[PDB]
Amino acid sequence: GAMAPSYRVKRMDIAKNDEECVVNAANPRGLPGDGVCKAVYKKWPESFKNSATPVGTAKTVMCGTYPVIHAVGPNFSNYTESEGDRELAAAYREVAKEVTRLGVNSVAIPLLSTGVYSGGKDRLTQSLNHLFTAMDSTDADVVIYCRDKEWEKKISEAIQMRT
Ligand SMILES: [Cl-]
Ligand SMILES: [Cl-]
Ligand SMILES: [Cl-]
Repeated sequence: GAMAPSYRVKRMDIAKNDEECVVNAANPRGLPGDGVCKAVYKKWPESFKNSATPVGTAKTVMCGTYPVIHAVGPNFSNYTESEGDRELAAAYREVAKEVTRLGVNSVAIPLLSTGVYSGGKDRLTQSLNHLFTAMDSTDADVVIYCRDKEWEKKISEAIQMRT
């Protein structure tokens, strides 16, 4: 575990993370995809061998010894708000299990279902609160990666508000 487990947020490409493993905002079919998923495919393409996994689940594949945790959030274009909310919470619970199993001291994580899978809605708070629900009982240092300047400020505020 980390000596004083923390949450942090950085505004940069999660492919450049400084953590012991990465969570991919994966599609169910293990395809290169778009956004975070394409950056992850360019950086760790070896991790997409047999990475396909259903919605609401996480599947880890090693790139050398570097673990890539493929977490499949729901696409809110296809799911009802209710069912999508349940699957988005479940994906993060499976990320917490994998992070624990791997014995890492740190993890780089994007906000699942907030980009192309958002169904055109702002899901920062929804996705971040499910991240916290899952990760709060883990002792890894969590570093959240985002690309938007206003999202960085809002994520930072939410982290600092609970300290
Ligand atoms: Cl960058
Ligand atoms: Cl997304
Ligand atoms: Cl963002």
